[PDB]
Amino acid sequence: TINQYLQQVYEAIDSRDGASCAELVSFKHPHPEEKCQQVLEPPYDEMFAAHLRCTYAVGNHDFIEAYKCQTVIVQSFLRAFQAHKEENWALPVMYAVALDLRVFANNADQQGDMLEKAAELLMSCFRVCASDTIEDSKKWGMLFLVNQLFKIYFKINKLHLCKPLIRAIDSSNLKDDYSTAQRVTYKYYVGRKAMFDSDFKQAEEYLSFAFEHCHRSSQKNKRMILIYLLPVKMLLGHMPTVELLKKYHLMQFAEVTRAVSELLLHEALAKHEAFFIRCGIFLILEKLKIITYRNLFKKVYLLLKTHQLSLDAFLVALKFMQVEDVDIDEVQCILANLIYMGHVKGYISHQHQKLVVSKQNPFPPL
Amino acid sequence: TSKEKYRLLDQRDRIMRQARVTDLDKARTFVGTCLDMCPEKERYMRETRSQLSVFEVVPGTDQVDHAAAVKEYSRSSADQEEPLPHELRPLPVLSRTMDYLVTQIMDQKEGSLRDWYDFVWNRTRGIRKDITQQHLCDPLTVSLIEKCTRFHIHCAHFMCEEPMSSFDAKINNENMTKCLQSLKEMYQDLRNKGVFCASEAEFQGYNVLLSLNKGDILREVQQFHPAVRNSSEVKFAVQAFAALNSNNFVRFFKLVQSASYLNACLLHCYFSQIRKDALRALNFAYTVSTQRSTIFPLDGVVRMLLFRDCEEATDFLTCHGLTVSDGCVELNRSAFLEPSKTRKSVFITRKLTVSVGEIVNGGPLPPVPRHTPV
Amino acid sequence: DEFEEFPAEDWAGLDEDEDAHVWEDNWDDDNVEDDFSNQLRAELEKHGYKME
Amino acid sequence: LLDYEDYVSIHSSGFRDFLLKPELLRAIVDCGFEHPSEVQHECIPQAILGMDVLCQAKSGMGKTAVFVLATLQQLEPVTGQVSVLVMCHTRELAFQISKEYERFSKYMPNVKVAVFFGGLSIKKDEEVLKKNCPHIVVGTPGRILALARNKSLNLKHIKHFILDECDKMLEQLDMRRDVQEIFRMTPHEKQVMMFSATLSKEIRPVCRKFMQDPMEIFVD
Ligand SMILES: Nc1ncnc2c1ncn2[C@@H]1O[C@H](COP(=O)(O)OP(=O)(O)NP(=O)(O)O)[C@@H](O)[C@H]1O
Repeated sequence: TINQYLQQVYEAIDSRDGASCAELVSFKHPHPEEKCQQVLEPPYDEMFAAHLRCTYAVGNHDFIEAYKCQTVIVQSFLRAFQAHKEENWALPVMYAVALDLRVFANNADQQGDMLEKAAELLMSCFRVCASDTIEDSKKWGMLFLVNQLFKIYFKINKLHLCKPLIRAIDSSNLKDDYSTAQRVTYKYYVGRKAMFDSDFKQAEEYLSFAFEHCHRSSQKNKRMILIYLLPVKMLLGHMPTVELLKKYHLMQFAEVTRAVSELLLHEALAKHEAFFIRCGIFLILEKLKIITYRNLFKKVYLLLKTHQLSLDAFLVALKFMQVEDVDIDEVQCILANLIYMGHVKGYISHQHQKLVVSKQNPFPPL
Repeated sequence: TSKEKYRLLDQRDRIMRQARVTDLDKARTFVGTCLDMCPEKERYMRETRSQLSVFEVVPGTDQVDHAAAVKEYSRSSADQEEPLPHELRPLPVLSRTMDYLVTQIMDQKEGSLRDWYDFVWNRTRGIRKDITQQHLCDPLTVSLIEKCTRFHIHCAHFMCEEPMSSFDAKINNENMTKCLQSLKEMYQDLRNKGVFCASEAEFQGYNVLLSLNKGDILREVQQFHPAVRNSSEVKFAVQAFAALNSNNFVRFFKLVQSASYLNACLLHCYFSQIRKDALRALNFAYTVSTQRSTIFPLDGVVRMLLFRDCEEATDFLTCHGLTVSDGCVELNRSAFLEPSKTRKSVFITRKLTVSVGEIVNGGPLPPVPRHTPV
Repeated sequence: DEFEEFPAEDWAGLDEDEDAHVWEDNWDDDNVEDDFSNQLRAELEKHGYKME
Repeated sequence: LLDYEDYVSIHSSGFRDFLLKPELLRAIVDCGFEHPSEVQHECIPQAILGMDVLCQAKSGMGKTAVFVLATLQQLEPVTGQVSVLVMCHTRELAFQISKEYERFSKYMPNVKVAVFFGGLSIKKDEEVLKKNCPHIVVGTPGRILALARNKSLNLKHIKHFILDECDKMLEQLDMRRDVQEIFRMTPHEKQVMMFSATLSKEIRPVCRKFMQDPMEIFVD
């Protein structure tokens, strides 16, 4: 019972195995102050007494009160984490506690200021692991302490704090040698901001790294990276298949992948517009106006089939689409945008009001 | 004289400051009780040391105008924590302080503009910093912060050809960003309590119009309240935002003419960026190669790019490498080099039917307030 | 929208799966005779601009 | 006819969402201290991590606001131990820093600030230190030598080491040897700051020798 548990703490402390002590302090097991204080070192004396207090507060359903006990645990662990001079047996113990505090912030929100007060100490756990300066180093769990701040600061939406946290990890020697669960969770988040910074190519290498190495057993984590890849893909022009969307049972993009393949887009957009202002999606997903414009150019080019095409016909093809007040200056403006961005070759002549497209390679493939 | 009274009641202010000696919530923010428009101290202090506001003085010079002579800011690392009841005035006096500024000084009868901007600017920063210090949460004073916001948005166009000793537009833009940010921190905490606004989407449109070059503002458009997301001012703002990033200038300058007056000068903040991208795109578009040039007419470029006459368009068009001849411009790929003083574009200032103070008020002016400071 | 943690800390190169040819590009072809390109033909053949 | 042949990101965030303590969120606005410049906006998120900066700008921008609002945030209360050392070699600026430390610690009773400026001998500073032990020591380099050599100041728990106006510190000889000697009794893990009003080309390589992975702000 409690004495067998405490003898397990004694064996975990004396044999310095951090995986076993991380397993005993977690809630993954089935598994107050004087019994923990009569035998342990004074940071570990407060540590496991507050672990027992957190277990009793879970059993009381007092999730506000459990959070401050689970603050006393990690402050005592940080004081014990100071006490090991150039040694890192206690580094798997941190994954047992700093993963917990995030969700123990969330329940303390229910019964976000409390997410904030949880979010200011995990900064200091990053400070301690970033202070030490390879096989005995204390920096192996640094990137775990950036993937617990990133799962707080997108639930409050603060972005300006997290541009030395990217700079600390990205300028490091051991950044390509972390654990493979955390190095692919992180590579999503810095990819995700790279969608919102109009720097899509930086997000192209990362989330495709996040999609390809995601595990089979958790389909939801595959689905979320699929959701956030689908704006940055098909702006590049990846153009998914029906079988992918049927396999992940996510079929709302598919009609859009009809309308982006060749107004249809506005009707299919406003039919389910409440999904695309739910995950930060619609104002990203409107920017394929300029590639669906090239696909409508392909539809006019394949149906009229000569080199020089008059602009009145593309004006007619947009007057079918019928959104808001299209004229002849708007047509030639967005055609000039297509012709310098690189999607459409040729030149615009104003003397005859005809567009010449390229003869041997008409619209270059992306 | 005023000097001996200055020394006597400065001495009383000092020994009253020695009569007080600190926790998070035990010391309440302590609303002050001073009623007049410029304490009782500061007018005499500025009278002896010749720091006189050049508009509001008695016109025989010498005597400070005791009925009206408004305060200046002075960030000075003031070791005094901004006095006690005095120098910080309670909430009904703030509305009168803004009301006297919309009533008479922003309709300036005679005088220069350099002293006029400093006179109205350094005051409106004083009301802003004092409502910041005072810690008041009311729907009335956030409208006054929006009044200083509309004043800053109006002065972002009204003085642009003024000298660099007078305006220096960067610190004005850095102030006007913090104005609308004080609006956002005010109204998030106000909407979380459950108090809505009559004109929320107007300055949310001002916020979206202030940050087109910042790409994150797209995501900010997601987490609005759907009433203010579906409002017409924010829907003008998003359609204005989808003309930079897709680089559509014809639609952009069609949305200038259909805009309000105060939106048009925020569209004049991005004045030289749009036609730089437009003259890059049209020169790349209309040229078959890099060794010959094609004729573009002047009527098309003054129709598309909002240029109010031929002379401003031709000045912009020869100060970029191209050459204007008769009624045509020779668009050339090779001679387009990136190398100007900004101006007053008349199509914004013709969209103001009301007078200047009635622009800042956004409606009917109150009657002139009369006060007797004794 | 919460990105949940993975079940195990480490795995091999065979444990996860790809789906092979899903990020695929064959759509840039010259297939004219689809029905949505019929209506886009027909209104373009109602304004009297006619070509094969 | 003829065939075809083949920006600025201005600052946003206010002082509410840099993400400070409430004790530093009430006292930051009771002075009316508002509208951040780009120096605080680009320096404080990195300075709360424990990283190392070498920023410079002109007067009137708030360098001192940066190295109080970072270092009071990082300071845990230690029972009678010295953790912050600031050397600046100028007599008036020491009094400004020691007054504004008390201004910005409007809440904090446990944070005690003492300043050891110069001209008031050696034994008076030792009597000040023995009568009460402050957390924070501010003083001129030449005085804190003779305070450090005589085994009276415990310098083995220095966590933060802030230098202000280092341009006139390191343009003069026989004081860089003072800085190299006061550097050695500090522990190997610490945070070192650096602030100046002016910088040059001949001073750039030595200023990076006190810090690991530095970062640059230059107004230019
Ligand atoms: N954003 C701000 N708003 C209001 N007051 C400020 C702000 N920033 C700084 N101050 C005040 O302005 C005073 C002047 O500080 P400042 O001149 O910026 O120091 P400094 O730049 O280090 N001088 P120098 O060493 O010559 O460069 C400070 O002591 C603060 O009280």
